[PDB]
Amino acid sequence: TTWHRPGWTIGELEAAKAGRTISVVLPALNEEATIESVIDSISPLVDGLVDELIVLDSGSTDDTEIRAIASGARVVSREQALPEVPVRPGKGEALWRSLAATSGDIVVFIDSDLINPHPLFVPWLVGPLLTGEGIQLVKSFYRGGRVTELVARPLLAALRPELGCVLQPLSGEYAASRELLTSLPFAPGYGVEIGLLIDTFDRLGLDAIAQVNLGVRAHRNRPLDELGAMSRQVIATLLSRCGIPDSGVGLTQFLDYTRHTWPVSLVDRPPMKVMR
Amino acid sequence: TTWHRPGWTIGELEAAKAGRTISVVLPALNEEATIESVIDSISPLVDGLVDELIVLDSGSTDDTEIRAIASGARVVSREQALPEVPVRPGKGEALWRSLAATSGDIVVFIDSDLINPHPLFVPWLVGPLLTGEGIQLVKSFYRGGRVTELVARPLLAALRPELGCVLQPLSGEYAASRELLTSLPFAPGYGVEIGLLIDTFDRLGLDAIAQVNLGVRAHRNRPLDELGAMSRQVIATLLSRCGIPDSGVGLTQFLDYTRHTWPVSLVDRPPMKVMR
Repeated sequence: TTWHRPGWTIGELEAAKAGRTISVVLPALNEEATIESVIDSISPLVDGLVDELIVLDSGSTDDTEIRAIASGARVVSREQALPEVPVRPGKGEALWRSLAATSGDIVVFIDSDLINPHPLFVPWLVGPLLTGEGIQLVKSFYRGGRVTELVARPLLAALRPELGCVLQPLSGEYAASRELLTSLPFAPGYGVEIGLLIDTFDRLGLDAIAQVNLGVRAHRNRPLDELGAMSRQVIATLLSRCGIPDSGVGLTQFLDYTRHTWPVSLVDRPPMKVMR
Repeated sequence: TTWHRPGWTIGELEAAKAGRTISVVLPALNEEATIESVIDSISPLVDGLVDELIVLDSGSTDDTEIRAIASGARVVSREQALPEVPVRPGKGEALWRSLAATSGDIVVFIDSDLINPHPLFVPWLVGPLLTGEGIQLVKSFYRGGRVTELVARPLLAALRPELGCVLQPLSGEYAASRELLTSLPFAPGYGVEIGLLIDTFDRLGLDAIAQVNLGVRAHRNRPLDELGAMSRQVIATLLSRCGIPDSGVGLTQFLDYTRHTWPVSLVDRPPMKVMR
């Protein structure tokens, strides 16, 4: 079920909640330039469609936290989200921890590096969960995605061709039921999105998954070497889901030449349910 | 064994041949703009260090063949290289066929899409084969390689971390013994380079492999979608070498949106030896 153009009104969607709550999480690591625009794009929904909004500050050392606070957002460190458990690096750790710092029946993730995101992102993502049947996960897609098109989609075609129809498997913008998310392990680092998608599919099949058009995403764009490490972790997570042993050996890069090895992790966090 | 700066003279290298011959192959599909510069970069070696030079025209429909002929090169179609066998599409087919159209003890491959290549490429590549011991394969590297850094090297780190030290595993510029090449299967399409590298390693280990610095490669650069299909075949070939089953399902791309599926092949050509 793919929406190329949503149309629900905020008021329709709110009516459709039927006692269900909605939390929104913005994970953030050093996004001082864009965080404020993102928070402002969503905060008008708070106390209405959105019951709760947090910024999960993931170790920022710039002005991310102060600017987020000044935009009226509740800011939660990785440590505060789950203080009994020492913090590991990477995005996946942050999202997993964010489940402990929220209580919505529905959880929405939005990356904090978006440049002026549309204020209907959140309504568009929750639409299928609210008005559909059996949808537990909603992915975004949009209109240059080097990792997505060179790494994730081609590996999916190779190893889970059934997910070939997912236009943006690595998309940082998505929503899901708490019941699903707290039932799934969380891959480390940049592996978290692909892991959630494959795990969701393996457990519930395609009928539990939707994808919605958010139009065009401005963000961006990153250095090649950081993409290398990201790809490595995506590969590691994807191979693991396909029953394939990963060496655990980090990508090395040669910058004569000097060498650098990036970390990779083969350790998922378990379902947040076990932490109950 | 890695050379960051070769220094053999053409005359030293020629002396070192010791009865061994050298063939050079330029595979070409629609490279009318660059082919002439490449042929000219190498033809001064002919009847000296290089005993034989061919262009393997791989179905070009531009002026590639006429311009190559006008540069004094022997041009060989896929059909002429091996006429008893119907032609399949893709680069790997062309290189495999080129073994039947050459007779050098040493074979050098140079892509025909290079912009003004250095005239010492060929001497630099054959150096380790000529003056080394046990080298059977020489890869080039150089000073943006999206597929190499996002797909091939990270998958190698995952599945053959021993080949992590190869800076340009997908490089189209390399040399090898006929004995090796005619003993190896040839992967289809864009899988051919990675297949030869992994097969070489699995059979002879690293000590049979060298890599040499050619400096800087200008070529280039391609549309994202063509890179998608290339990555898919590289993945398919690499998974196969690692004992991993590939779906055989082609990458689909969505250009509302229209869909296109690119071909992928799980069929290698066998060792050219069997064709004897």
